[PDB]
Amino acid sequence: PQITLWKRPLVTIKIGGQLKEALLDTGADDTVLEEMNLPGRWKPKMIGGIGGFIKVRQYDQILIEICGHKAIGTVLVGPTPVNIIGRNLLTQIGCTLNF
Amino acid sequence: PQITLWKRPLVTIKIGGQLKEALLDTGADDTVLEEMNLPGRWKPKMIGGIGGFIKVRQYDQILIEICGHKAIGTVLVGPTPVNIIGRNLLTQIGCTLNF
Ligand SMILES: CC(C)CN(C[C@@H](O)[C@H](Cc1ccccc1)NC(=O)O[C@H]1CO[C@H]2OCC[C@H]21)S(=O)(=O)c1ccc2c(c1)CC[C@H]2O
Repeated sequence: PQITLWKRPLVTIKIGGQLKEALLDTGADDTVLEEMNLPGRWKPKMIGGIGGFIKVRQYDQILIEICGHKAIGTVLVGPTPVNIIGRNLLTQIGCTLNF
Repeated sequence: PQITLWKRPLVTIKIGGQLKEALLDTGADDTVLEEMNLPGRWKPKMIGGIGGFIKVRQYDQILIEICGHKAIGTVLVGPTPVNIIGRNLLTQIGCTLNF
């Protein structure tokens, strides 16, 4: 749906058979999730933000249902304060900014 | 305009008679800009993100023209890796997420 920004643009996501809330973040190039058991192989990685940097596990080809729209892509898992859906996954469900 | 997310949603802003490029970030509640000389009084403040926290100068009632749309609101100035337009100003120009 079309979402106003008077509140945080949070949506319900399905990933690894698990129900979570994530932030539709146009300022994030990648998707980062709080710690979870995501199945498959991974490769260490590091991502930076306003506060500095955090170490994450990079998992490629992960299925994620975002508000009912399906997408497959890289999902990073690490000590993020919040689950953020980045542009890597937003492009797959056809999200756009409109003003 | 309508903006797709295959590339970073960067836009041109005018603040303090000075031209800059900023990221339209629906994941940011407020606006933070890299170091610049903005006129007036300010108030120290702590803001947190991925990696931790940074100290910034808070400027209230600041005018910003974002891609031709004018808005007035609080602008934080500090060691951000990139200029971010947060939800405080995105709502002023009528931005929405659509999918
Ligand atoms: C985490 C999120 C909940 C909030 N952040 C917004 C998020 O969009 C940021 C933006 C950014 C930041 C730095 C560099 C480049 C982009 N991206 C992000 O960390 O993304 C990461 C994963 O992808 C990677 O690519 C980009 C970076 C990597 S914030 O900036 O920490 C923030 C927090 C509190 C406040 C504000 C801002 C305004 C004042 C207060 O309201």
